[PDB]
Amino acid sequence: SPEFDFTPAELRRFDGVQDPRILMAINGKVFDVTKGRKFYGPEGPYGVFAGRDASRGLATFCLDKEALKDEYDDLSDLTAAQQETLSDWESQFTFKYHHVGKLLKEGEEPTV
Amino acid sequence: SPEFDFTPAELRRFDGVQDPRILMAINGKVFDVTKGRKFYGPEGPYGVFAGRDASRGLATFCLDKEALKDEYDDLSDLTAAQQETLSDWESQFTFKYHHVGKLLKEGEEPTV
Ligand code: HEM
Ligand code: HEM
Repeated sequence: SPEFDFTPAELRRFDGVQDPRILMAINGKVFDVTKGRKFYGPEGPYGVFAGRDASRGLATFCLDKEALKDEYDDLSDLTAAQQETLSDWESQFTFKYHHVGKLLKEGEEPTV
Repeated sequence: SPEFDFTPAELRRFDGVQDPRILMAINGKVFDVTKGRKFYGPEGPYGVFAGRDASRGLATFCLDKEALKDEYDDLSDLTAAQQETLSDWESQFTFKYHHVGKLLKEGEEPTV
């Protein structure tokens, strides 16, 4: 929590459609990617990640919507390589976008 | 069959490892992608497609290995958009690589 922590269910409405803001989680961190609407908007190539935990899709290079989990995604089955890929993506989003807070894991308590 | 048609089981060994040749199917067409070993070899980024029907992975933009089907993949559940993507990929492989023959669908008889 630099600002506010979210559960996955709480993140869903921030998809650029139900709310003009687009939030997206990568490796436990929620980013404000509203300025990247060309990517994450409803007509964007990566719109499947809007309001979602994008970790598994980014880590495995998979845009298939049916591959996204609805609630909590335990990433413990990712390979070493997929985990390294996920970390690379996290670094890029950290550089480019505002970090809003944590995506809470199941049972994890909020901060601030 | 410009040369030879394959079932998915017959295609498997052409992965650059069990055989130096790498064959790959896209939208029912088998291509010789041996010259693209930098992509499809065992250390390549797209090695998951070597000796496989790559149609679903290319169409849905998904490199996740567990998403590949082992035998015949009925593509009838792809979306209109995924089908258009698959066609785009087919055009590119047609331009770049040698077309060997058909990937036989289940029950489909060989030609020549
Ligand atoms: C042939 C396949 C792909 C190609 C050639 C490609 C190419 C690109 C290019 C050129 C950019 C930069 C866009 C720009 O700055 O205008 C980009 C950004 C990006 N790509 Fe792709 N991509 C592909 C597939 C994928 C897949 C499968 C994923 C995720 C599962 C993905 C996720 C992303 C993300 C998250 C960005 C960052 C956009 C941002 O700056 O926030 N891409 N890609
Ligand atoms: C951020 C994600 C991605 C980026 C930036 C990206 C970028 C690229 C680039 C730059 C090339 C040309 C390589 C060269 O000519 O040296 C390429 C080729 C290719 N990409 Fe990706 N890619 C991404 C993800 C994917 C995914 C998810 C798939 C498939 C599911 C994919 C499939 C392919 C294929 C089949 C080629 C053709 C190689 C050939 O010429 O046979 N890519 N990509």
